[PDB]
Amino acid sequence: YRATHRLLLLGAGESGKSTIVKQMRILHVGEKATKVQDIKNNLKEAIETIVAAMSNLVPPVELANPENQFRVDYILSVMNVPDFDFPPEFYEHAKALWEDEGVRACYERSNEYQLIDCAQYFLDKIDVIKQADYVPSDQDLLRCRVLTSGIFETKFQVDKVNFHMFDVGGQRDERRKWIQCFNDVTAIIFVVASSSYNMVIREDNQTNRLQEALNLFKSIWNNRWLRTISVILFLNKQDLLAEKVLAGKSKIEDYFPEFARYTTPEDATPEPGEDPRVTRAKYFIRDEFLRISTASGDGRHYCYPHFTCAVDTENIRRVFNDCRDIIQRMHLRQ
Amino acid sequence: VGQSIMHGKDLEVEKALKERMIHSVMPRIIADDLMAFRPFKMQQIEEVSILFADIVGFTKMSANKSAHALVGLLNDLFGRFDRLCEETKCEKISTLGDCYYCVAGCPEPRADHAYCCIEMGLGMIKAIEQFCQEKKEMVNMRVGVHTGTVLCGILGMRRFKFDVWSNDVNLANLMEQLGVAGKVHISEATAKYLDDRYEMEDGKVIERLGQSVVADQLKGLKTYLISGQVEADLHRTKIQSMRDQADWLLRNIIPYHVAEQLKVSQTYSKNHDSGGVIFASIVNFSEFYEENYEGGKECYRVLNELIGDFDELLSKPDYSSIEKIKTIGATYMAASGLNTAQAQDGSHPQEHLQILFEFAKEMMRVVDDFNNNMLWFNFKLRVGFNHGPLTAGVIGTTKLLYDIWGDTVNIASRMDTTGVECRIQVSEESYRVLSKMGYDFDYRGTVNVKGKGQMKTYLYPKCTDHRVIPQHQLSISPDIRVQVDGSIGRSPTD
Ligand SMILES: Nc1nc2c(ncn2[C@@H]2O[C@H](COP(=O)(O)OP(=O)(O)OP(O)(O)=S)[C@@H](O)[C@H]2O)c(=O)[nH]1
Ligand SMILES: [Mg+2]
Repeated sequence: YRATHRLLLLGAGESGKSTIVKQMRILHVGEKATKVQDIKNNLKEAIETIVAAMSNLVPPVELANPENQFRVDYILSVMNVPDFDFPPEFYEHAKALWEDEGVRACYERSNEYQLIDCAQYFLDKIDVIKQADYVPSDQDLLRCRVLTSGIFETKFQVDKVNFHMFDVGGQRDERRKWIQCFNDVTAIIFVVASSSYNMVIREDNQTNRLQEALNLFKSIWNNRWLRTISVILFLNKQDLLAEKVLAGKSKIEDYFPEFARYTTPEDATPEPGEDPRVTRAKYFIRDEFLRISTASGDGRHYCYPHFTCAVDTENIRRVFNDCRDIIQRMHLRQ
Repeated sequence: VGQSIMHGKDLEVEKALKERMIHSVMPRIIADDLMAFRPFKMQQIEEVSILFADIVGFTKMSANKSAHALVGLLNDLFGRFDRLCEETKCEKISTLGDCYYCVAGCPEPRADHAYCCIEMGLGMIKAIEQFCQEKKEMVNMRVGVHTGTVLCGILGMRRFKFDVWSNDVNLANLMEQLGVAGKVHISEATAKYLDDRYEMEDGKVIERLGQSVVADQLKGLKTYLISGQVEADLHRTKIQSMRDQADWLLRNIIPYHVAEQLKVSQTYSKNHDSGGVIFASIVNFSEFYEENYEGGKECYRVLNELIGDFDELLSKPDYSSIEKIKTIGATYMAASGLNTAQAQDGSHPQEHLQILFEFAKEMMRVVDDFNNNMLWFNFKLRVGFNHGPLTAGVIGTTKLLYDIWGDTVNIASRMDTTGVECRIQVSEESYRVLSKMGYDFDYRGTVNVKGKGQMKTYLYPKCTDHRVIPQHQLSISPDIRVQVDGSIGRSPTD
């Protein structure tokens, strides 16, 4: 117990904590039918959310092909039906809708509603998933989204060093449970969906997701029982941040006006071939939490920012390798 | 040389004193073990039978009796109960007002813990009959037993005592509340470890008590009723440390003036013509408490931080005249005016009430500060305030215990339970004394208080926004508490 490192994963909803747990299980560590079931549930949720939001957007998005209009209604018909059997008709209709240009245009405006992160990945894999002999790959398992309620513990070992990952729920109603893991915690890994700067949280549909994460990190950093606990900042969803930055449809400054005057720090270490815009956006997001950490960093604890992509196994492996020495150093400091 | 021998003898005496003081607040096992987050003593123990018992008819028995007589009768009854606990292999937790509760299988596991609890309850009924015979009283026992998992340990820093917290403890308290005087009210769980050795009948909770505000017929939970079957300096330093430990552990049980009065007599009893009582319950702790992770132990650690914060209020010089009596689950019990043995010059006769009211306000502030450190969850504190004559007494000879009794404590608990969250509900007379001292109150309405009918209650924080219209709460139906709170032993029965 004294030789094991207790790493508590914190952060707002859909930040990527469960995907970090999955990456730890992949690296250092009947059920397959359940995993396929949640994968298909994610597929159905994505398609129904997009179809419903087509008429709910301002302005509403019309279907590119009118002949697919009935295909929408079926998706609307079985939206609230639980324990769906997923017939081949549903798969065909979902594929036809996803190939429609109007549905894609509605998907490009997914920041105007609440859509899961694994939408495109599974809507482009419908054909493979729809098979009765569908075997979910490691990336398919990583992309699967399941809301986490409660405290989950995963014990793994790296280089004969024991780690105990405490995964919690990121929604507000779950945050009251977080204090149950604040005792004897070696490290806090705060996962942030860095690409969610243009999205609002599900709890109230008004608070910005990145602003919600910033407020949550301010609460965690200035917590009474976490005054001497260093927080390893996981700036997650870097790939989606890069796509959103290169797309240019949702500018960072349109939601965080201080980004316009921001300039890339000289200590930046971008990956080779990285676009300067992505580097600037990601380092602005990093400095947003660095400001909070330094506002009360009296030397009792420190913030370690890492640009992570949870669905990327190699990137998470490198990040955890870079974090292992930090974690053991803070355990010594404890 | 002779100083060393005297130091050794007095060190043996003080070691015995410290051992006795520890034994009064902890089980013998934990007492022997003794010899960011604050230190937290709690363990999850399964298969524990929790028993609660209420003295039915306590209000009439204690009527028209001096403090000495009432404390003597209570000491006799609780001594019989303690002998019974020793005989039945049960572990007494504490006594509150007219209530006595114990656990079997905690902290040492017992295969027949349910049998131990049932036997102890039946013996308690028998001993209460004997007490009525010898003391010419008319009182009974209402006993309730439930078997389940408990979280046993210590909460807070001041006046801490070994206790049990869980949903099963609350269910056992519910069993006691819904029971019948002279019978043991066992839960459905307890009957699973019991054979046909007892005369058992249906609990008939829905028939007897009528309405069930807890749930629809206890949420489909059955129940049963059982009616029966260099050297000098080193020695000086060591003895000084031992004496400091012994007196600090004695302060953990009884107030300082009680300690003075107990140096002459083996028993203590005082009748305070004017004393104030506050019960401050954390209403939504059940919302926070969840048994999914580590049986909720960590949750109670958070509670251990809140109660300890209240325990830091007593260390302030302003609240030196305030004595914490006990903590009951998520309820904090405090009193004032007991220490006022001498009328100090220049002090208001009711200054202790002002100090206790300020203590309740500071508890509200402490709760706000604690919520500032919680993540999207706010603990709500509900305080009940009353003042009047009461009887303070020490219960027990070997294992000491300080307690208070009277209609004042009952009315204070009533204002705690009938009050509103984040506000202090004070009694009518308490309003008459506080408002004369520059305090502003909102007339909440009338509350059904036993012995006074509809009595006016006043909520302290006068809400400038909106108005508190007279609620006029006339609910005289049995207030069934689904959790352990300050009403334990402060609600007299038939
Ligand atoms: N492209 C990409 N997707 C990611 C990344 N990290 C997480 N996701 C996806 O985002 C979704 C939400 O992540 P998730 O693991 O559920 O966050 P969470 O904090 O655990 O969610 P919650 O239960 O507390 S509300 C998942 O479907 C996951 O596949 C990432 O780095 N890149
Ligand atoms: Mg999660």
